[PDB]
Amino acid sequence: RFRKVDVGEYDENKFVDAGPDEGEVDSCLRQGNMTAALQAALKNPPINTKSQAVKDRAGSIVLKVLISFKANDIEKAVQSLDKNGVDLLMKYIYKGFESPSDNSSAVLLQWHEKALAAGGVGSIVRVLTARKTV
Amino acid sequence: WXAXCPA
Amino acid sequence: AYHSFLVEPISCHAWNKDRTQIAICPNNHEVHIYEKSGNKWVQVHELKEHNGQVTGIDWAPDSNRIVTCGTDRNAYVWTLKGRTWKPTLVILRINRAARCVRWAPNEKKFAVGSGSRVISICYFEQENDWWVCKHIKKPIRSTVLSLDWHPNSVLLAAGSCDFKCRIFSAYIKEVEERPAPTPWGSKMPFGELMFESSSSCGWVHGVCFSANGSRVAWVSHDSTVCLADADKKMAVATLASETLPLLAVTFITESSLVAAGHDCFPVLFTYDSAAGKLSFGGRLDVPKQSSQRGLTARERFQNLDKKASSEGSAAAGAGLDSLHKNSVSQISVLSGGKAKCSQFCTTGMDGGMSIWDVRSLES
Amino acid sequence: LLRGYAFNHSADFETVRMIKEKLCYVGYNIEQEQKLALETTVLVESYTLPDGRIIKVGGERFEAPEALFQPHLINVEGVGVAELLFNTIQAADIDTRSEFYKHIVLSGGSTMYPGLPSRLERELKQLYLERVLKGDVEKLSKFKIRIEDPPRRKHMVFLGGAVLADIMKDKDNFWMTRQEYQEKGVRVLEK
Amino acid sequence: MTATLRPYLSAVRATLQAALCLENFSSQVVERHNKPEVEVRSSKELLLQPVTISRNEKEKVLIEGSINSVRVSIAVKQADEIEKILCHKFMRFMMMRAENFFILRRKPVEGYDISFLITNFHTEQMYKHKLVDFVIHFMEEIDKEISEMKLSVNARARIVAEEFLKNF
Amino acid sequence: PAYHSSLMDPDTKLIGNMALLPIRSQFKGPAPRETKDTDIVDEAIYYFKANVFFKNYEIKNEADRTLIYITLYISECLKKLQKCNSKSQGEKEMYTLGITNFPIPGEPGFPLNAIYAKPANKQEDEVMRAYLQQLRQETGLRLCEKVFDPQNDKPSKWWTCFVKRQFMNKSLS
Amino acid sequence: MILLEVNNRIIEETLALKFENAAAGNKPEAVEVTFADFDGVLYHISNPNGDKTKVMVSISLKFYKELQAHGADELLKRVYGSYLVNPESGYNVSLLYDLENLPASKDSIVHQAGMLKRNCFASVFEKYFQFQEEGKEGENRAVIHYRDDETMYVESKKDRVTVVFSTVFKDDDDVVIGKVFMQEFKEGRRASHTAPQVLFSHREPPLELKDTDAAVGDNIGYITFVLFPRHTNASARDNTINLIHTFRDYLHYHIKCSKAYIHTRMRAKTSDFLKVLNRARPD
Amino acid sequence: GRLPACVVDCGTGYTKLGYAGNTEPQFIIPSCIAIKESAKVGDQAQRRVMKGVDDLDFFIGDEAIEKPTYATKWPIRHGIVEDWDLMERFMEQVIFKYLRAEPEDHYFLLTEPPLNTPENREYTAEIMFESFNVPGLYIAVQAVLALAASWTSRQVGERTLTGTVIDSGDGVTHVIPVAEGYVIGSCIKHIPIAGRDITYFIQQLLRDREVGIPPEQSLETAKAVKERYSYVCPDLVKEFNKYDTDGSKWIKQYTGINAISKKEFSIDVGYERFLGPEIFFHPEFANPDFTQPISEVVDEVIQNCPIDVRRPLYKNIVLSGGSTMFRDFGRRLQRDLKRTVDARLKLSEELSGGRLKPKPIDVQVITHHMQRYAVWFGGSMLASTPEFYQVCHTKKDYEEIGPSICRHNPVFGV
Ligand SMILES: Nc1ncnc2c1ncn2[C@@H]1O[C@H](COP(=O)(O)OP(=O)(O)O)[C@@H](O)[C@H]1O
Ligand SMILES: [Mg+2]
Repeated sequence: RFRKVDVGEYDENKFVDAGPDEGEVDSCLRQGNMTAALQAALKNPPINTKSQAVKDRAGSIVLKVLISFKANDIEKAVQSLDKNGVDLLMKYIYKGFESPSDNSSAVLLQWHEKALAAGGVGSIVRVLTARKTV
Repeated sequence: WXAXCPA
Repeated sequence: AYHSFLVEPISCHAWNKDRTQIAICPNNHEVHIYEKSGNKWVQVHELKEHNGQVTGIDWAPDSNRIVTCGTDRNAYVWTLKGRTWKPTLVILRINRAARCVRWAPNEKKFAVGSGSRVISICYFEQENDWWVCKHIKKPIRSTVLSLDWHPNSVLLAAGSCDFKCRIFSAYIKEVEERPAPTPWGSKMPFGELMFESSSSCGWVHGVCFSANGSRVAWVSHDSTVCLADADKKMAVATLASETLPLLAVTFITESSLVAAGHDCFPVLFTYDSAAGKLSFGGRLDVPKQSSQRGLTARERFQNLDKKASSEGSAAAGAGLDSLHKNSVSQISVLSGGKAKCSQFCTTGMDGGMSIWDVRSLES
Repeated sequence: LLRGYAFNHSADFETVRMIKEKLCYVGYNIEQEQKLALETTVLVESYTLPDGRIIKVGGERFEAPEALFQPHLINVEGVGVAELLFNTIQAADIDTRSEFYKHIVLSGGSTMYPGLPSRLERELKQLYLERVLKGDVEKLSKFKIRIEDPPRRKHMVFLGGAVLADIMKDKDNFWMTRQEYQEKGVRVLEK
Repeated sequence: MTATLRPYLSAVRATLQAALCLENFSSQVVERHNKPEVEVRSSKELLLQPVTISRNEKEKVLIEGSINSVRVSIAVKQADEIEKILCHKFMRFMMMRAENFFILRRKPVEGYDISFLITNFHTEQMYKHKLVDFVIHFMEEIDKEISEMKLSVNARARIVAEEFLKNF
Repeated sequence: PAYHSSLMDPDTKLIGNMALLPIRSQFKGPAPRETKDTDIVDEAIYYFKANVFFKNYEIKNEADRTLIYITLYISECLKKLQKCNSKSQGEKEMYTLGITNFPIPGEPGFPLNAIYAKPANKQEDEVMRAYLQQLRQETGLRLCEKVFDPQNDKPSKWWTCFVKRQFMNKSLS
Repeated sequence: MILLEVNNRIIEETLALKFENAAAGNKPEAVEVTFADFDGVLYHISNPNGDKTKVMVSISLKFYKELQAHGADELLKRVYGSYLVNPESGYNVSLLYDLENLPASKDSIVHQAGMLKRNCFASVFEKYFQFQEEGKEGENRAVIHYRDDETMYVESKKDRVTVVFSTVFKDDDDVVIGKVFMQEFKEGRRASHTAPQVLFSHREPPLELKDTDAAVGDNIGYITFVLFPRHTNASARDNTINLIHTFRDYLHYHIKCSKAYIHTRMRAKTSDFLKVLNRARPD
Repeated sequence: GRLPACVVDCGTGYTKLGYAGNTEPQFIIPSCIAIKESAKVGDQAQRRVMKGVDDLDFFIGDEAIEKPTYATKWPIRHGIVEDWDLMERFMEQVIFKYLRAEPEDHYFLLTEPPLNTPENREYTAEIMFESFNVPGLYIAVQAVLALAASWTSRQVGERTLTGTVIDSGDGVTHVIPVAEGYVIGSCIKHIPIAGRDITYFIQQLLRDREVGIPPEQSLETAKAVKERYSYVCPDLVKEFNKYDTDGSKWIKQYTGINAISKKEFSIDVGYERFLGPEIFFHPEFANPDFTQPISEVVDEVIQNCPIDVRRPLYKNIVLSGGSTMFRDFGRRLQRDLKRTVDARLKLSEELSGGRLKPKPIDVQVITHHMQRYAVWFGGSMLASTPEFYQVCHTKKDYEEIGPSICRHNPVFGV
């Protein structure tokens, strides 16, 4: 009855180591300016915040904004953005991607394809190696 | 024992 | 200028002053030395007393000494005595591992990027006929993968895997003198943290210094390149792209920059004067490669038994030299120092070696 | 043999020496390593025999050193190297326990197995936690151990003998001189 | 597969290619070793966040990351009980002869279908794009294999029935 | 291995490495005459029916080399005698086989040459030559008297069945 | 084996071993063995007492009570002669061989004893067929549920006879496989000319079984075989009886055979998968 | 009226078969299995893939020898098995045709050699639980079954658990001691030579020492070993010269019958009358790797266990197994063991003087019936014990944990 217990209670640091809004996005959606809706969705990211509320809010809002798009202006929407904006986008799509049901697959796949066409594999590398809980 | 010696 | 020295990978490489001798780790418990022969390479010596795996080698331009820094928590300083090589035991006080090593411009001390959360610096002593070792452990919190040195030999940059790329200040008064004034800081005593990374930008796999000692650049696993310009008020420049992670760092002149990694071919960068921004340069090595094959009537039937008969060795990477040049391990320099670098060499995990040029392209 | 290879006891005993030297290694936690072995096959490795024959060894290379900490595997009523060390230290006085724990050496060529120091220190810490503090981890943090593992662990006795003879050669009152042998009521000259 | 599976395959292939990069890292926690880090789960320093590529509830994939190895777990699209049984048996028979693969695991992750494994020891002695191509090809061909097995069992049942009924 | 040599007193001399154990023979050679019927050849013939089966042989004493050589030559004798027709023909074949030039120990063409020694001086060379010739002739004379039988005047299958069971897997050839 | 046999070869083998040495003097060869066969019935061979000159064979039929109520006087003299005696073990038919009397035949008697289970089972089906053949008023339908939890029902009216099967599968793994197996049973008819109609029903039990307390539930299928004199006369009676009795074990064995077949196919495909994988290793 | 379980002793040679609670294994058949394979060339990407119902078109047992159009292919080879599909086919064929037992309402006990790897046991248990759906399963080494069967030799009422068993086999004969029910795990050795390679040597010698036999009917000719045709020999060379001297009365003759043309063929019997059985104590003849006798192996294994158990173990050595049927085997083994143990005792006494005289160690070999089969009765008693119904692994254990429940081994532990 010895080694059973962990001895891993060490001291060496095991790498011990601004949310989005809704009214503006709704106004952009009803007005029809989808580009403004997406821009507002990506704005004020939860880069520094420890609470599931803001995380789920951001995921839901970005998912809803993405779903409403059609498969004609997606290229225009992606183009009118900066590289850091593209990376933040791709991170948001990956975050909301786990969300199953409600047929939230095809649009995300098209968005990922466009991001690869523009962002490239560097976006994949950045999203994979970002300890930053975004 | 508990302290000193085994028993 | 591709060449092959072994089918299996190679860990590290080291070269002599005249670029006539080569050091290749065979990925086994030994290290081999290759020498030039006209326009050909051939083995000359065979050094082996290490029971572990070698992961770090370096060469002294003048002392002609070679250090094997690898596993087994040990390190041997090879020296030449006539026409044979003999070891020289060193003590480092390590418990986990050691990967990378590097000597100094003046050949008075060497450092080891140990995997035991510690960085060790050693110097020669004639009293006990040994190699004493000091330790730096204050700010370090994880493994160190890359070490580079500064002309004066007092400043050391030890890349790690904790988002940081930090300069240190090591000064052993026994074999060191007061350095001249430097813009960075005050050249404080050994075992202290000078400065840290401005923020979190991926891990670190390499570091490079400058002759003027005013600019430091490093790469990261997050497909990013950094350039810490200390001449200004610690101006920091950044750049990124879609390329796969880089695993090396080096530059030609005060503005140029070179790097390579999993992209399978060199990538060139540059730094502006006042704009504080970098740029990109594509395939400075050459335009592209070529592919070829043959009938091989024997092979046409041999492959069908195991693989598909129609199968072959052709791959999408043949056109852009991305077929056999599997990844890049590190980089080196050929002529002079980090001022003009008329030629640059790179190591490959494929088990081979290759050379390039910077002027033969002639823009 | 289980794997299905037939071996003798004449020369292959020396043959397995190199294979044990290269491939054999000891573990940190038995459970994790066993789960890794049964869930993965990356730890498989081989060695080129003198006759060119090739053999596969991926699981047997790990459990052989475990006999050191579990003598039960080879029909011995042992208690374990780490447990034996803890018992021996405890049976002593008190003022010496801390000094013994602080300074400890791993001598002998059979201790060159990769990972033995980690297993030993972890076991000793577990013994200290369970048999003294009854699981109180908070007081366990300050306990310190520094295993002495010189790089020249293949040969250290020869070094000691050389250094001894360096200073214990001039004076003749150290050895069993030839003259004393010719007499009776002899032997046990020193101790 | 242009309108049904092509985008999914492209996305997963890109993710694998990005996460297929690996390097040798001397053990940082246990004396001197180079064992895979993903399985051990010792230090969070090296681990990378998991990723998933999926389009339906019952089908899924997982992509891990680390210096030493990258682990991928798949979940097949099984609808009927016969599909589940056939997939389980086929994967078990694949396990029983996984030694020659040098890539595959020995038991699937809990709650998921078969999973693979990669390491720096399997990246140089074996090619790089070929492994991802094979994983992809398996992902496509699983449905073909299961449908073929289903029609084979149906034909067997038909033939046995026909053979028995003739006597009457 | 288990059935090694016997009848070797320390007084026995040697020629480089081999033991010059006396053999009783009506022929001439650098060997003496022993009244007792027992000798090296008798024991070799007695134990040949079993030594072939074993796959090892530890040379406990120097006579082990003599036993090895005699059995090795007997293998070739049996191989050549299997095609015999008449006792006179068999004796003729054995005689012409004895007066030959086979690989002498210490020279190429000889199996297990490592175990045996390499003579240096001249005289020992012809001493060994004569000793080996005498041994071969005695072995030939000894085989012909038991290999054949009073009936069928042919080599008994029981004695030629071991033709393919080459000692130590190889023969002189 | 494709058609499961009806002759238990255990009794054949043991009786052959006993009789081949029978003409060897006072050779008792005391025997006491217990066996088991399909339908969850236990056999038993054991001498009645210390006298080893007589060997006895017995049965442990589950539905024995129905057989006793019906009366099998036909079976007591047609197939089995004077070598049948009252039950001893559990009130179930048991026979014995009189070794003191000369046994003339060797193969015929062994074959007759080999089919004991079916020989006793036929006492009801053959009698119902006789009832409908003889013109006697249609005998009351009967239900015969054997050891298995499932049930068997038969109706013997004029101009035809009927039989219905109830199926129960225990393990969840084999339920769907058996459902698929029996789905195509009701349709395969392109290779049979003089064969009865076949149908499958699981959701709606047949109207015949509503009153009868037969196998009723949810996960239970039904199979009915329509009977006509063209395949139920004195010539094609034994074959039909053997086929119907050996129906259950036939389904079971062929299910396992299909499982082995699919195992072999997947094992074959693994080789192709490995061949495809091998493209990654270098030359 | 509970149904009896099923007892099976699978192996490389003649597979024993029958039910529990019985005094005689009813069915004893070889492992020969037929198959409708022929000459395809694509045999490594479709081994068989028999179209339609031809997959099951194969016989089994003694009836499978006399089918001259298929292939007789033994699945087992000294415990280890290359392809187990044939094993599954044989198992289904036996259970249905011969045993006629429903797996879902019966308990099966299986026996494997001690050297069987964990993987084979795990996967066979998985196959059983998946296909046959047997409610319970249990696998154990055959040594204890032999020890239990050995009680019938004499004084059954006198409980005697200690002893040791050296069992034979078609391709393996093992040594396993028992110390009052508990065996020693590390004191077990596996012998590769067995009762098959002996016949290989017999036929190899015969094919040159004699002529007058057809290539096909070789093994039937080589089976003079199973007859009275082999006696063991305290000395080798003595009998060699005895035969080479007289060679008239000691020689026997064979009068076998051809199985094709019904033409009588005869051959004499020579040195093989003893050499074969003598190979057991001189395995070096056949296997060059294992140049190690048996009796000394027995003493060594008995000398690697605690002191208190060494004494009773030598007193109980069981003669069980087909290859042990050779006459005078027990005498040779007993004499050799007595000689070596007495020599060891004398050496131990020489170093330390004393006028005492220790009571001599007693070594006795027991000869009895049941030698051909000593595993079946053990399995019968295994089944008859109610505790078997409780120790047997259950379905739910295999349901989610996996087939690892059957991985328990007597020479493993962490
Ligand atoms: N009376 C006998 N004489 C000589 N050999 C026998 C005799 N009986 C069996 N054998 C040999 O023993 C072998 C069978 O032993 P057995 O252990 O029952 O096979 P298995 O290992 O499959 O249980 C046979 O190959 C046979 O050659
Ligand atoms: Mg056996």
